Amino acid sequence: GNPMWERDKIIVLGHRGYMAKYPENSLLSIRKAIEAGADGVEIDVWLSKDNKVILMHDETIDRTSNLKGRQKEMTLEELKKANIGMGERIPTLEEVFEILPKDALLNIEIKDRDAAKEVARIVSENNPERVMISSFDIEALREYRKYDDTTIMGLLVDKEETVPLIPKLKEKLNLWSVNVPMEAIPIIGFEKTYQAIKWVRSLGLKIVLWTEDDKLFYVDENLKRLLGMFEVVIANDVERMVSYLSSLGIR
Repeated sequence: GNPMWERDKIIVLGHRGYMAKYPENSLLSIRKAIEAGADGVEIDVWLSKDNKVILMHDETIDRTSNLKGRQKEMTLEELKKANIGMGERIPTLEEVFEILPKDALLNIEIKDRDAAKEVARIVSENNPERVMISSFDIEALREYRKYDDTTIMGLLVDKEETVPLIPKLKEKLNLWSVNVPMEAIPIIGFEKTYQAIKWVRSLGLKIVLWTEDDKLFYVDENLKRLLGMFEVVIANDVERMVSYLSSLGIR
């Protein structure tokens, strides 16, 4: 199928670039993740007022920058005035593709359904084989599929109630993976999480594991107990995850 995402080796992506150590969703963090041995990065994107795809996790720039505002209401020049940490500026998606190796993997998380059309266009110009589009919002994925029906797609899940919809959503959206939080383990329990992942995999879907707390990879050997049931891990601390997987003898 897609040899960039279907591999025998576990794929490690930096979360928001490398958010344990460098400013989230910054060019600096992305370069540092690659240097630290990640296969690629995950980034969060929105559409600015003047139709530019920019990286930002929250719906406002308040938390990560020295300015205030909703990026959807701000032009790119307004946005480029912020400092998002260490002197970094808010990047555009085009700027990300300029700094990434041409074979590096990029998981674009669409936070804004309005951005899908421009994401699709930019992706098409920048080697789509190494891109995964993901979102929590079914309607953002649906919109993306109007423009690009071949790029690898993952459904992010944050609700148990989404899980029974997965067979139909796989067909509707041509999903490749389901992108599951490690936080499912404390909330619903390890065995129920395991059995849910098993069931999703039986549909022909691959699995991306993510988390807002990297400790959950390591406590109780959670990630080790899921070996063979995931293809991608999105880690906040790239170095720690690369070193861990190598210590297990598997990457």
